[PDB]
Amino acid sequence: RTARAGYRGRALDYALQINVIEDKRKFDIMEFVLRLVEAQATHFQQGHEELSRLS
Amino acid sequence: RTARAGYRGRALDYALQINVIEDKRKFDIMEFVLRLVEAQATHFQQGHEELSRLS
Repeated sequence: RTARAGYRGRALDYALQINVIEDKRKFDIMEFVLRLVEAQATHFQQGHEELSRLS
Repeated sequence: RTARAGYRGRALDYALQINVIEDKRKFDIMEFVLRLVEAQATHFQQGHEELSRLS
């Protein structure tokens, strides 16, 4: 009665944290390629902002 | 007489190369830098072109 109740208790958490990582996994890697190329656009704009003076 | 005469011509041939060297030193070192900075600027322009559509 202890095992069956606390195993039911546990199957819900395990269902919850699995359901969380499914959503989370896409969003963080997409955010990571997004924040990466922001810094790229920002690094390349710094060398383009002075391209006119340098020419 | 022929030793003194030969010292003088050989002194003119050193004197001429010493003008040639002074411009050679100038334009290779001035050009080396001027190529580096332009090509450096260029990778940032090409970057920025994309990376602003990607932004």
